[PDB]
Amino acid sequence: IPFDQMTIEDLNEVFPETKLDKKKYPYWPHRPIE
Amino acid sequence: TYSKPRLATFWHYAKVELVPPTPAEIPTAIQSLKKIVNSAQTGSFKQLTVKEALLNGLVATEVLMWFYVGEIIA
Amino acid sequence: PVPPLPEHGGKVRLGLIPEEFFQFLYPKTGVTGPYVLGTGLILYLLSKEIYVITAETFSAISTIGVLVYIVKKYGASIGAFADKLNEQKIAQLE
Amino acid sequence: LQSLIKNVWIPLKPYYTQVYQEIWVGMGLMGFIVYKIRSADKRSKALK
Amino acid sequence: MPQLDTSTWFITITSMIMTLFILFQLKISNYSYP
Amino acid sequence: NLFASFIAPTMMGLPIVTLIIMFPSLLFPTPKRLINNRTISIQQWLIQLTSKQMMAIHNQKGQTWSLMLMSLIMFIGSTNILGLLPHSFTPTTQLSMNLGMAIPLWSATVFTGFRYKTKTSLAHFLPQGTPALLIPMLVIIETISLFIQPVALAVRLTANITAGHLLIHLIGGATLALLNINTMTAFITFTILILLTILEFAVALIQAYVFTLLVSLYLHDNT
Amino acid sequence: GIKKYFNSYTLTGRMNCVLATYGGIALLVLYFKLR
Amino acid sequence: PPVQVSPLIKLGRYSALFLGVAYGAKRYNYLKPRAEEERRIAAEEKKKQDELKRIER
Amino acid sequence: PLKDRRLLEVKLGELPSWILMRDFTPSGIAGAFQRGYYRYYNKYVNVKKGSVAGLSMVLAAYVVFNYCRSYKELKHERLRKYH
Amino acid sequence: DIDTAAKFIGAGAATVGVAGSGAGIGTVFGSLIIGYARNPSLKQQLFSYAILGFALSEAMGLFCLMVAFLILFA
Amino acid sequence: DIDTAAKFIGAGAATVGVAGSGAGIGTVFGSLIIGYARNPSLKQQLFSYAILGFALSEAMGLFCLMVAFLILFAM
Amino acid sequence: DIDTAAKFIGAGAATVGVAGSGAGIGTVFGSLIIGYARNPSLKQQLFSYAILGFALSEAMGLFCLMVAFLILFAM
Amino acid sequence: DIDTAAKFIGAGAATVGVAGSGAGIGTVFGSLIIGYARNPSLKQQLFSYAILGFALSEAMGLFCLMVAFLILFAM
Amino acid sequence: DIDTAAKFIGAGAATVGVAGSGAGIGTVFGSLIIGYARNPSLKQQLFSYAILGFALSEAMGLFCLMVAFLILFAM
Amino acid sequence: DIDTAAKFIGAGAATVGVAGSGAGIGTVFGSLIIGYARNPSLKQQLFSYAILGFALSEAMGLFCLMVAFLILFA
Amino acid sequence: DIDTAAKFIGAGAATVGVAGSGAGIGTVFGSLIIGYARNPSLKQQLFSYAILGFALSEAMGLFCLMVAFLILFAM
Amino acid sequence: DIDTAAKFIGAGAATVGVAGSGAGIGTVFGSLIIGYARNPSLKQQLFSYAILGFALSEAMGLFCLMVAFLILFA
Repeated sequence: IPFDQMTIEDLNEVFPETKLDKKKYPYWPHRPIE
Repeated sequence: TYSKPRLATFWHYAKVELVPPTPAEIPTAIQSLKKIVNSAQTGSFKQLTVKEALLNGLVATEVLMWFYVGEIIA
Repeated sequence: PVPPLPEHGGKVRLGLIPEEFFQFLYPKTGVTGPYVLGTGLILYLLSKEIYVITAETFSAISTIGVLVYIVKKYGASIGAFADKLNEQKIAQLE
Repeated sequence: LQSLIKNVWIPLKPYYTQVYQEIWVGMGLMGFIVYKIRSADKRSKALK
Repeated sequence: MPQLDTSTWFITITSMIMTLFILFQLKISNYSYP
Repeated sequence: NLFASFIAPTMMGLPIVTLIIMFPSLLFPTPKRLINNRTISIQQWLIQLTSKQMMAIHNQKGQTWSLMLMSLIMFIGSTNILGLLPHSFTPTTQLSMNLGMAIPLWSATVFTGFRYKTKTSLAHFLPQGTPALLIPMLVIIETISLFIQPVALAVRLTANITAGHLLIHLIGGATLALLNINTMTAFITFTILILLTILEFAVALIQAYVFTLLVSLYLHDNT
Repeated sequence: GIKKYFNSYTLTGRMNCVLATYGGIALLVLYFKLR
Repeated sequence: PPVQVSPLIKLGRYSALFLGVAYGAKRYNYLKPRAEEERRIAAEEKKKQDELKRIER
Repeated sequence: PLKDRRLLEVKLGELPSWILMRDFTPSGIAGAFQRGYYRYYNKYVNVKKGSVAGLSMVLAAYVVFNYCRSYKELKHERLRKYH
Repeated sequence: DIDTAAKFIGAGAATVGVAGSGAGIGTVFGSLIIGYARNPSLKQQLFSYAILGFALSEAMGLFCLMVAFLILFA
Repeated sequence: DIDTAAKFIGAGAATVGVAGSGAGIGTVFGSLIIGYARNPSLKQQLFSYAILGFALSEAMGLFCLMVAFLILFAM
Repeated sequence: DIDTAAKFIGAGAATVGVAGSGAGIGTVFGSLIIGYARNPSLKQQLFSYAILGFALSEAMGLFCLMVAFLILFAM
Repeated sequence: DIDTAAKFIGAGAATVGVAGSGAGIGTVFGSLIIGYARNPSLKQQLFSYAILGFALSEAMGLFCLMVAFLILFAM
Repeated sequence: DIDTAAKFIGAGAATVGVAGSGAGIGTVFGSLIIGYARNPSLKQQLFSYAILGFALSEAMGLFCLMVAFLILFAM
Repeated sequence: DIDTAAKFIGAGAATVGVAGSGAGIGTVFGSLIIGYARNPSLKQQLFSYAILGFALSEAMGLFCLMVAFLILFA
Repeated sequence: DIDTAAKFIGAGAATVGVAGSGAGIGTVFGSLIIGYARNPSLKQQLFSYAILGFALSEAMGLFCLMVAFLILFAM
Repeated sequence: DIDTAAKFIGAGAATVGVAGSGAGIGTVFGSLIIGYARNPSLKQQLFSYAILGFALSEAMGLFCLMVAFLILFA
């Protein structure tokens, strides 16, 4: 599916490593500012 | 400045759209006005659709405010 | 699963007033109908003093001058900037 | 309000309870300050 | 000094809260990482 | 004669000035795809940049407030800009506005600083290892310059924003008068107006930055 | 002694000293309220 | 592609022109005198006010 | 062939028939404001090459909105008295 | 009225307090320019110190306008 | 009248609170040229920290003139 | 009465004796900046001296505010 | 006229905002001298910054002077 | 009485002399900090020069403050 | 006449600015001393810079004085 | 007599100048500290220069106070 | 009389435009101290310059006060 045709959940699905895990960083931007 | 090109472009339309009236079509205008009166008196305009009425009103107002323009001359 | 974008929104004359309005008005006067319409509207408003003139008017003039300056001199560059960011995210995620 | 609650209490629950405990107390202090000033001015202008 | 005609004060302040804590905290909270 | 624009207005006898404060929130739409149009891509980039550049100093726990600081900066900057338009209204220039938006954050910082790190916070009132001659003359000064945080932190921003509006109004009035009399002065004053408009565009942003930065490092001290 | 019991460099001494001065100024201000 | 003007609007045009021009001329002519007289009376009034403040400063 | 249409499509004298074919509850006001906003959004914003016009409208509208808000106080300075 | 004319006098006089604050702010930020040019590897800490100084010298400037307004409106 | 004269003189006094502004501007630009001449590489951050101070001094100037006008035109 | 009018004017002009604290503190903190840059392993002594300087400068600047209060409220 | 009295008194006392320009000119030109003396190379660009400060100083200058003449007689 | 008003305004004005003391003390400690930054082997001698310059500036302000008190409570 | 007093009051009050001339020129020639003391080979034109700055600030102060005067001779 | 008030107010407005001497003292002793912190073996000559400048500044500082005394008492 | 008191005011005001000269002299001598502490060899020229700077600032202050003298007898 072309990049223009997805929602953030889509990459949550296809690329779990890109997930923004909600446990180790409850807040925003959901992990530190390295 | 680029006044000349666009100004000539605008004369191209003005000389064919800004013209003063000529006695030739006066009968056509008056018969059209009478036809409008006929459509009004019996309530035939009720046959029209909204868009047409909006457009007619817009053009009527177009004619109108140019009346105040005429005053602006004065 | 999302629909895509169009390629360009409705064009706009002078940057403010959409064209379609020019089309709905075409049949009766064709070309120089809407423009004289607008000129009349504005000469009316200025002439019937529904719009007085004061200092804040000239404030409006200066702010609009600055804005037209910036848009005309940087719009294309900012657009290319934005598209660069988009394709950059594409690649870097690619 | 059900749409309202499911729109502004799913995302923002963890903030009001956890982080912003110490801004509500401040808002209370402001309640004191604003009440006091409005009362004082109303009374003074009532005098006049 | 129109800022001192205290009549309005209350209503103004109220807006802050919900605005500065209800609207934006949604919009921005919705933003996502690169 | 000219304070008019600061008069909290309503079109009729109803509270509309709770919408002049809503309008900014529209200009920032929120995204739902991965990539988007421009007017979201640019704003997203801008926020990413500033978040990276401001929360550097803070320690771990303190970084919990990122959302708050950036919401505050976005809102204040948006309002201070939108105000510039021909006949627009600026909520910030109402002193009540600023006090409302200033005091609670300040007090929340002081409270999270005294509830946690009690002894250290109390100590901060004595700069480390000062001479042992002036203790009374020093732990009075730090404690008076503490309570002058919130008052300055609001009254500043209020005065900044108001001054520009007043100055542009009056210069424009003098422009119209000169145009009545002569031309050279009219033109020169119009150019002055151009310059002031630019400068006001600038300060409208500088103030948002300064406000949120002061708050940021205050939280830094007592995180 | 006091200069090691009223330390101005560590934390504890600072807290003790500041608390002492708040207490003293409080006592004085209450003293002058009568007059 | 210019579109020829419908005759109706064509006729409606210049009648409005010249009747409005006449209307403006009439307005100017009829309005000048009363306004001048009112302003002159106001001048008398302000002279009276100036004398008042001169003797009642 | 339809009871509901677009108001521009409508036939004039049926105007009261339409006014009585629709819903005027406040939810039917929210469902109208949202529709208008989304028309504007999806037509001038959510497009790859959005431009100034894709935004300048709302600003040029809010300016007139505030001008209307400001009319009453502006009636004390019209330059010419016998307008 | 003289009883308020003198009040105007006092407000106008007390206005000038901040001038010291203007001078102090300017000199501090000049010092930050120089001490960032010299050893650019300490932007962070140097900026922190400069803004701290700014806070202090703006508080000690706004005291005076606060007092001037207090005089004017009471 | 006496109130009007008092307004005028109070305004004249309020005017002179600007000097801090001019002093700060001059000094910050001197510091810029200096801290430049001996490190031409990082002109960008030098100039940025120049403009920030410029703003944080013009702010004081406007404080002063704002109070002046506030007195003159609207008590 | 003119008496109270002079009270007000005198307080308003005497509170002018705080700009001095402004400029003094500005110079002190600028010097702290520079002198910390060159010798970054003595901050503790630089800070102690800087605090001495700020404290005692602002005190001698605050005596004028105290005189304004003590001339207005009482004498 | 008493109002003319305060007219001219405010007119004079508002012309004292010019110190903010003189001090800045002095500082900026001194900074030029020192910086140029260090490095004799970037002379053009340094003088450019110098003119920019020159202008931003006479800015406050003509600012205050224009306000004085604004309420010197007319307003 | 008018005498009270004149004394009152005069004392309020005269007590502005403390500005110079603020600026002095500021620059004195600024220079001590910068100078000590270079060569810390002078602590005591440096500090002595510091105290001396301190005493002189503070005294040159104390003269004005004390004479203001003199005119207020004596004449 | 009250305004007669105001003439001289304002004219006298309208020269305190020259303080700026002092601060400037002091800083100017101080910077020149240091400069020539760091690089003796630039004297013959650092002097030109100094005379430029001196002329500038002196002119500003002296025209402020001329203001004071024209008030004095209304 | 009103000249009593004029005398008092003139003295108040005249004593103000002494701030310049405070600035000068502060500057000269700051420079002394820096100098001696550079070349600690010219100590004596450095101190001599500092004393020269000190005296030359308080000279006209006291000159200001002297004109103040003249105006207040004699005329 | 008004003129006497007004003259007194004018003098007590115009006499304040010399504090800046004090700060200026202080700065010029601070500069000379620094410069000599750098380059001991050319003492003779450091002083040859500082003296002229002092002369100029002193002259400026003397005129600033001659204003007041003339006021006293204007």
